[PDB]
Amino acid sequence: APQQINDIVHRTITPLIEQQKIPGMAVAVIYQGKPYYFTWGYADIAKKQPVTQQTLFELGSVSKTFTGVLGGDAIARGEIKLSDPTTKYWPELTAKQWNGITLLHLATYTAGGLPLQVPDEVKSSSDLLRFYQNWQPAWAPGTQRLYANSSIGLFGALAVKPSGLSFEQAMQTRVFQPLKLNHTWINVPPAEEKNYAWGYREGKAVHVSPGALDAEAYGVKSTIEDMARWVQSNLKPLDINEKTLQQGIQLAQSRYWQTGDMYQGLGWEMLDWPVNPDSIIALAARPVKAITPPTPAVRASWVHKTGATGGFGSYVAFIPEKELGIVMLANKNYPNPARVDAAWQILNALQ
Repeated sequence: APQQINDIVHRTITPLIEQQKIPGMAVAVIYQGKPYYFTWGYADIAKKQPVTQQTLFELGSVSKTFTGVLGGDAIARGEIKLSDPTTKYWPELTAKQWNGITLLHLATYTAGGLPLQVPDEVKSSSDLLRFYQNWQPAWAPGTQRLYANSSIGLFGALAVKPSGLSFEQAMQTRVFQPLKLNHTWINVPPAEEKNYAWGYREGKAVHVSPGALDAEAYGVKSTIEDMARWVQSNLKPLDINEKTLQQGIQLAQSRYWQTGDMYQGLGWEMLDWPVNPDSIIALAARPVKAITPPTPAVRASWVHKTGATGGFGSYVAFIPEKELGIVMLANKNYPNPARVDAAWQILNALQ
């Protein structure tokens, strides 16, 4: 890499790894559109396997960016509309609280307090229906944001219904394959296990457990190379040949709601750039202001998403107007502020 990139990345990341006791980490910097890769430490401590550019990490909630884009693609295809009632795609959802809750609300965590987690006890399709039928909103739709797997997770599941495909099949065919993300998986195949890092939680090697709506909310695994390509694709959607996918990416970066300095997209979250680094809790309820109509993707944005599983911590941030971005994948779930601080140090130095 150019020495400037080499130096700021190493001088930022090495101390981070030391301070947070991160076993293994991969970083990609996208600079003037080109990717530069860095790796440290161990994918598997016990087996002494190093992190490489082919190592798979659990993205955790960074998966929601894929879900948002897949949903965007389904909108572009005319298969769904964000203004559609949820009940249009799940008629069995007959309980009265669902009147007025749209796909937009599900996608953007504004349905009225859907909970962060789908309970472990919810497994079958019948269990899932029961759960949503019994849920009692605390708030009217479109008034408060509460970040929630059960919200965007349901959005993802419903968004693919008209397609006839499973969520996984839709994601593969419509998102992963066209973008050549050939080492990105909802379910890691046996052939790829050699490259699947272990996560570390309290010193124990762990992988994400199966759960309802896992694929949709937190279940993607990917390499640093594929994630760099994901950032490139989101930085420059116009280079994407597939029309509805190009559109879907644009829709996911539209600004639907504002809370403080942040704007909610589909999966992605955005702030105006330049962004006060200080501007970038188990449950955090915030009133939202509707952006009527949503602002199309603003190039002068800090666009980002954090993600965690029990054993992994991921972060992606990019600035379209600067053709600049970063992916940080680690096999420990370390504090979000440390992720953002490191990303900002690096991108600020390069912009």
